[PDB]
Amino acid sequence: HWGYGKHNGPEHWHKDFPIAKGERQSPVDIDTHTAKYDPSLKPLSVSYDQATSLRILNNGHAFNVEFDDSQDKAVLKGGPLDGTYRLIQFHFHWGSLDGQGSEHTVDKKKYAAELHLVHWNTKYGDFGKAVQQPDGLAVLGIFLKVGSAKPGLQKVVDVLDSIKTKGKSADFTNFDPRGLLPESLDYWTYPGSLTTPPLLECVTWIVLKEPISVSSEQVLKFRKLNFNGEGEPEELMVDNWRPAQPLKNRQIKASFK
Ligand SMILES: [Zn+2]
Repeated sequence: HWGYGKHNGPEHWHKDFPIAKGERQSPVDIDTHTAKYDPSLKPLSVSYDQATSLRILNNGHAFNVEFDDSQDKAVLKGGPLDGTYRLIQFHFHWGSLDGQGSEHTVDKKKYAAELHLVHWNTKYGDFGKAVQQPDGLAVLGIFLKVGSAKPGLQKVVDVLDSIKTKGKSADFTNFDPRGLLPESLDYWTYPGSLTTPPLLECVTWIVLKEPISVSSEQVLKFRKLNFNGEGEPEELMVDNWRPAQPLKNRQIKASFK
């Protein structure tokens, strides 16, 4: 089965998933001097005030915070999107050291971690159908740098002990994802794919320019999770990031000059 190890890592995924070497794969390096400022791009519209979080799950490849997506409660609208996208889950990718961990890079610079808030397009009625369409998903990417602590992330960090191994889940109600956003909503946008198996090319990527700060202690807690199940040899959940993929015939547009 696929993973991030020496024998089942990113460079092996193409054997089981032939879309790994596709025309619009993610992540990519964001060349800030080559990105095209587009004045037709509208501001992002994030409406998370009615968000309803339910559970936190260790799925073996990261931890996911899941949300009730049965109604328009937490939606992403605006920017380069047409229609309403509902929040279904968020997760992180992080490193073994502070100098790596993000999937995206900015002028080849790696950040300590990257947060992905995953949304699906409501005209296709369920997440399962949205992943089979080219405009099916909208993912909000936010870079994490080590420096001051993020008060709004501690609730997530404190529960990691309860979901140490693959398959473990815990009740996680009343979590507000508005505590993880940066001050500015300026962003880069490009058409891409999921950064993990089945690597479907159904994502409009929205990467924020401003990163958020987390403490060494906070990111250290992420590094104590396990890829393995309970009663199995301990393999620390670290370096769960896919390296940059070629841009090919794609243009990165920026919302700011
Ligand atoms: Zn991700």
